[PDB]
Amino acid sequence: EVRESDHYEEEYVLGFVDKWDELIDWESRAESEGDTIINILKERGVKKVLDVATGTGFNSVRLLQAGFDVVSADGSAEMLVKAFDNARDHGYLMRTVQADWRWMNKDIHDKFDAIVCLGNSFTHLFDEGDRRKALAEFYALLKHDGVLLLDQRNYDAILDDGYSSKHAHYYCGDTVSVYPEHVDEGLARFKYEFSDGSVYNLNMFPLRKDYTRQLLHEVGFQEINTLGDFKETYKEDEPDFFLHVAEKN
Ligand SMILES: C[S@@+](CC[C@H](N)C(=O)[O-])C[C@H]1O[C@@H](n2cnc3c(N)ncnc32)[C@H](O)[C@@H]1O
Repeated sequence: EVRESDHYEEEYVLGFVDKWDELIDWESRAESEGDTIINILKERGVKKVLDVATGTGFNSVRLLQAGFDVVSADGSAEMLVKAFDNARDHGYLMRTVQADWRWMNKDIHDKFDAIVCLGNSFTHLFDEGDRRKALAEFYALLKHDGVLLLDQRNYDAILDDGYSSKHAHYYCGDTVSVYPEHVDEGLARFKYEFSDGSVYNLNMFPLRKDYTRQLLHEVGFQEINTLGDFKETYKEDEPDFFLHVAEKN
């Protein structure tokens, strides 16, 4: 029945991350990414980190290499297998937990100095109730002085700049291009095209910057610093990403 379709959408994204990891090696990605995330955590004396969007494990492995104690959670068991084996290949024992954002402490019973939700993951929630619930679950998993690091694409530029926003964005040189095929206030569909000709189309929710900030404030975070993050190969006046640094207190 509809199990075939749900299996297809999971397999589609799994193929997407496999293609990304096939053509974009992690060392190139680590050097392109700053050490900004790591230093932010270090400056706050973070030891214990929960990654709630492990995916194939890049953020988790980077934090393990940096010396953090990391728990690697993801809603997808198949992602966590890839993440664990990638960490293994880099010489690290990952601690994987399958967990849905709407009930994060079902199987995670510890509290954390920081949570990372990176790679533009939070945009995958299309329901506002789910968005609030997810952020409340993260908030409850933080120690009193903990911090949430949560990023997203800059959807404001696409929703507002109009004709000047209808162009592709490139990552890791020219290895992948990302083109906004369709954007309205409720839905953004991007075309991802890789250097080998592979094409994937992915849906996400186009969170406005101040909306995300409003959600974070509303579930109880007391201080939110939003940083512009220029990750694309051909920089523009507007950053293509934002990084929210939300302090529980
Ligand atoms: C874009 S990937 C991020 C990968 C990694 N952070 C990186 O940048 O390399 C987003 C991940 O979040 C997970 N995810 C999406 N919705 C979720 C939910 N409701 N609960 C738990 N995980 C979810 C997906 O399984 C996927 O692995």
